Amino acid sequence: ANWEHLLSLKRQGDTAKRLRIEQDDTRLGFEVDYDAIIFSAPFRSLQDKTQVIPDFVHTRLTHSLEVSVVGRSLGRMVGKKLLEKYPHLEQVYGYKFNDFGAIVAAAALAHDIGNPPFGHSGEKAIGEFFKNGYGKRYKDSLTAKEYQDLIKFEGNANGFKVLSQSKPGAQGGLRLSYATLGAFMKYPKESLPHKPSDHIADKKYGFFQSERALFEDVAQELGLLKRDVSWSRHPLAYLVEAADDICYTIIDFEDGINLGLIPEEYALEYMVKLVGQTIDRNKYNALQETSDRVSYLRALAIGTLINESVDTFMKYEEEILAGTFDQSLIDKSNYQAQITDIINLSIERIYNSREVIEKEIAGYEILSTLLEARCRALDNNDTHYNQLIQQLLAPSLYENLIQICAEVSTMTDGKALRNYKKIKGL
Amino acid sequence: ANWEHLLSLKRQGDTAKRLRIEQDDTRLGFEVDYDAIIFSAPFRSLQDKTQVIPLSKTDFVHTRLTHSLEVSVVGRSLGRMVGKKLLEKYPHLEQVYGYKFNDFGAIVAAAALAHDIGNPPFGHSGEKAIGEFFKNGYGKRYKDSLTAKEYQDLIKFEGNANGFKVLSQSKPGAQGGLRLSYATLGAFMKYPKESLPHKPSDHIADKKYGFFQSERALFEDVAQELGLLKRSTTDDVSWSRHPLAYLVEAADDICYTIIDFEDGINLGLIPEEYALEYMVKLVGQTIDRNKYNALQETSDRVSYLRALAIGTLINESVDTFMKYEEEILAGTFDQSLIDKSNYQAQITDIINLSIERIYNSREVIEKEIAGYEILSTLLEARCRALDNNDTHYNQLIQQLLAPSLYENLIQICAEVSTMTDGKALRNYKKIKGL
Ligand SMILES: [Mn+2]
Ligand SMILES: [Mn+2]
Repeated sequence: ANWEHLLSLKRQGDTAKRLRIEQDDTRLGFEVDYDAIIFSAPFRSLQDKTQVIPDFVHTRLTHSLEVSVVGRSLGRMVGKKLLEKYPHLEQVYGYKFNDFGAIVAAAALAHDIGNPPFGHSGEKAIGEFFKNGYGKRYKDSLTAKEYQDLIKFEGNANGFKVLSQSKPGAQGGLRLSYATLGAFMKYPKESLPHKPSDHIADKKYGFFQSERALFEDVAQELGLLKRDVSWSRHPLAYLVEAADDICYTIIDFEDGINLGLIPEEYALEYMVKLVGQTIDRNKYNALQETSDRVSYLRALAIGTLINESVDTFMKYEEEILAGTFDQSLIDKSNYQAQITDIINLSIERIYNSREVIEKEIAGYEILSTLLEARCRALDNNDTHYNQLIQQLLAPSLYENLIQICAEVSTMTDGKALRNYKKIKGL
Repeated sequence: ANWEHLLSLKRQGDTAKRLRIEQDDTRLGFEVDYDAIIFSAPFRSLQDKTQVIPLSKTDFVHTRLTHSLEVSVVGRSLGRMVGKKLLEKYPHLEQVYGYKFNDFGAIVAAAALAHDIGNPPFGHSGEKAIGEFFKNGYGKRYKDSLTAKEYQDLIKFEGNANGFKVLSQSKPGAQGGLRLSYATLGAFMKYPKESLPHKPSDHIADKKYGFFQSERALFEDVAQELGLLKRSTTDDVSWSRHPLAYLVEAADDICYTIIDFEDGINLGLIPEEYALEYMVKLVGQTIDRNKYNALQETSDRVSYLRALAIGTLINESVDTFMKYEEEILAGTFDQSLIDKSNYQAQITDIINLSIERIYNSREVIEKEIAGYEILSTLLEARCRALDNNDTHYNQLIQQLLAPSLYENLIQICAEVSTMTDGKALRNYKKIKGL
């Protein structure tokens, strides 16, 4: 793989090559990508979507904003070192270290843009609707991969659809740079085969059958290595994933302490190695509020993990470029012991808290209900009832079903509740 | 002081003495007292009243009823064990007069069952809402038409004193209220004094007062029959506590100390990580740690800890009572039984943890703030209606809430205090349009 091709400024439908040395740096293609996401309706809808808990708790937007800030640091630092490793990238082709930060930042900002309401239970509720719910009727009218798209409905693949979806008057969706689309794709494979290896890149899939032709174009332009289609990941996708990993590990922990779900004493206990070399003890002892102490620990822990993740990337750079790196960056951390205890305590005290369990069980019913109304109106567009269902909710069979799943996933948590209540009369 | 008189079976209005030796043991006056409380409307209303944590439907929280049940079971056990040792010390009590050890358990059980029956809703904010209403609120108006003690009853309104009123209030067709035995009324009365003088000492019996001016004549009859020792020779009357009142108090101390902690752990207000650190001295010699470690639910681990600690404190309290029995009988004991505990420091640590994690939790603070407005509102509407009973709105307030000036104000306070948490909030909500 060549870094010159991985940093493609191509946008969908382009008929001519876009050279980095010819860009107006006030309107750098990569930085425009960030701006286009910020102003888009799917990104705005993350305002009203839940990260884990439904006081102050992170939403998907605040989470995605934090991931994109950590991603920008990761990208800037790795970029600076990539340019010194391969000076021809700057001296011949005109790349600057802020381009790498721009690509990671925009990819990170978009990384959860396709996730449904109710988080990852929402994804499972949609897949369950097709595996065992009303949606099972379509199994024999779908290909294996079309049906696998639905029963393993994947927010990452839905995000790729959201970003690139064509409609009349808007070909190519947000029309992001191919480099940014590359850095977004952390599972560059279709739904089948299911987990062909133990690599994190094979854990899920990254695009629906409906988007396969589009990612084939992205991968061709980027020069991704071929690995049923799948490719070795764009190197920058490891930094997006690292940023995301860092944020939800540390920030969910912080949230759980401030919510009273995790006793505060665990904070220093699990984070002391992560902050020991950089913490100002006099500052820490002077801070009077739990929230101020835990936010200080979090800033230090995140900075420690950013630095290590940059070093892990550079150490394994050629292995990532050859598609032979077998782990995530955070899997290689020296703090893996502490990261594990943090995640396990978060799972115990937050993810399995009664209120989270209750919301996730309720979301199953809410999404199963909205999906069944949509599919029934699709099957019988004739009855009076199904004509009203269409005015209320939606004013090839595979393409109809994948669009039904996509539209349900654009719904905020609140809006999913209201439309569900009306269908049931509440 | 004499135990024969302290164990009086007299009921209010008795024209002839009731000898213990002539009682039917299947209808023992002290055990009839317990049953009369169980079936009384005031005790039933405790079912719908918060003890400390606001009630919910998502979790079990102790109500005033469940708390009072637990205190009477702990008190019955204290009275039984203290009774047997008292009958062994004064065997004339059984061999001549016919007292049995279960008599003492019955007196303490009944007084304990009733000990919180007069408390206003929403906790001690309820009491201070009532007090401040007459100190500086609308109630200030009446100060000059009231004696210093009548007024003190209002500005320092006390649920213990309202409990005594509740238990003995005379109404048409029902003179003497529940008509409990004087022994039970003596065990109930932990502050045997009027509202003034205010805290004349550091003794726990002088921290508050135990009866309103409207009940003074009744408690004078009670203290005379029991032979309680005088603690004042002025026109401000006061008496040494009935010895069994020390056992009611200890049962109460034991239950809210250990059981508030238990509730705080089960509700997640106190981290479970603290359970063994705070209980280890109370349970260390009797706990079966293998059994504790085999229990798989938090609520089971903490109920095991609670039952061990309560057992520990019951035995110790029985021993403390008997070691200080003559001082208590002479009215010279100056503290509570629990104050003398060898676990005093651990009890204090548990109580402070509960204050920090439960009483200062947001929900308990929110409730006390809400209570202050709900009760102040109800008191304002009752008292305005009392002053101008002619207006149409005040006739409605009378129909909604209540279908001598002091006797009216003390009755309004008693009626507001015996409202359940829900009825008070509903009436508040309607007075304010919701
Ligand atoms: Mn994320
Ligand atoms: Mn009590």
